Amino acid sequence: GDDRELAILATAENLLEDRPLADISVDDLAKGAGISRPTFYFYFPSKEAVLLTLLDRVVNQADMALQTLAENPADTDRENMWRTGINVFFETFGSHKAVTRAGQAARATSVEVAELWSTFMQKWIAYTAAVIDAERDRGAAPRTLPAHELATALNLMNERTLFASFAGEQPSVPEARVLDTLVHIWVTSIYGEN
Amino acid sequence: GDDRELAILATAENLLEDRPLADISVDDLAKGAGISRPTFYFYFPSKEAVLLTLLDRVVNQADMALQTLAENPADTDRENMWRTGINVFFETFGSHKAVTRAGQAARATSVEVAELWSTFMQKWIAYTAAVIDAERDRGAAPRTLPAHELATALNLMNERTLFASFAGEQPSVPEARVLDTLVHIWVTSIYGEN
Ligand SMILES: CCCCCCCCCCCCCCCCOC(=O)CCCCCCC
Ligand SMILES: CCCCCCCCCCCCCCCCOC(=O)CCCCCCC
Repeated sequence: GDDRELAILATAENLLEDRPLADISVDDLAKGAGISRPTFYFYFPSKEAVLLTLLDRVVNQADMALQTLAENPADTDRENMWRTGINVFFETFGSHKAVTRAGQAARATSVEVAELWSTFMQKWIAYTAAVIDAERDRGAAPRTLPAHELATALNLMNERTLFASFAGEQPSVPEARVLDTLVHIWVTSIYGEN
Repeated sequence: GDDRELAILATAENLLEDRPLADISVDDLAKGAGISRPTFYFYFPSKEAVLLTLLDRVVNQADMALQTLAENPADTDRENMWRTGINVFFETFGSHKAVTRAGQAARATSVEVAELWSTFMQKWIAYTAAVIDAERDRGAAPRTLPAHELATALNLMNERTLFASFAGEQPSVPEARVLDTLVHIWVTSIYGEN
């Protein structure tokens, strides 16, 4: 039943491009997937469950991509190392704006969404801290702020800043400038002595 | 009618300390202020309007405080200059956690709240950019990223990071460490050459 489940997912991601989940019905998702309404309930308990699955797929895709970089570094300087890591998130979520927006708006009423985001953020923060620590160990970065607290703030900045740019918020950094903006902040705060 | 209006405001801020606005009724606010329910509607059209006023008071208090610092600098180094500026927000909103939380949760359904926050953020971003520019003009800070884009990201980081700390989110920087964390990121990214 992958086809019909994927068809429900694709339909949902497509519609979420024009309106919020609240304005999307199970029938819409059903008609979109070419199945009946009761048959939808065979794959998902609710439309909120569909969005959750969508976010879970986007989140894991970014995580897997980062995992790929971890295993296969890249012959380049330290500035580029961080840029490639940040780019994983700019590109993954930037290629799924509708789901990112819907996912954010869902956090307020979905503990599933909240816990999913929280778990990976902790995961991405722990990795950033490990890289910073490794960087400090080799003598490249000065031992300034506690690595994990620095990593948390930088990660929270990206979460908020990338979202603002993807959503075209007021205020926000233009999407065409956001990667460079974040990379500079990460690089100066990680290697800066003061 | 200041007394009764202020009594409605105080009552609301007090209750918001234990539960969300949704779990607070106009009667609660009414009983809390020692007036009847219909008399409440004499000062505010709704409870959502009360929270808006509360946020507006907290936002302006921070703005006025920053304005005071602008007019009356402080004989100290550049690192301390930024710390005092950031402290205005850490202290003002940190002394009104309930209203800050409620205010954030209200943004999703209140354009009044959204526009209020947006207007001052733009204002605080413009000021940060002016200081950065002044700093660059005098030769203290290197001309790296466009000042306004750097200012936007730093401000968005504070908004997200301070909120996470005040709310005790997972993940978050402990409140007792957040000021230092942010000041370091601001200082290194503003004066850092690379
Ligand atoms: C070697 C280099 C390492 C680089 C690590 C980079 C890690 C940064 C991870 C944080 C950024 C995540 C991108 C988020 C974009 C918009 O996020 C939305 O918020 C998603 C919706 C989820 C709901 C939760 C809302 C608080
Ligand atoms: C000379 C030094 C200048 C320093 C300037 C510092 C400016 C930083 C201003 C941004 C931080 C604001 C603090 C926010 C704390 C939590 O915010 C909540 O979000 C409030 C609720 C409002 C709802 C909107 C949610 C996006």
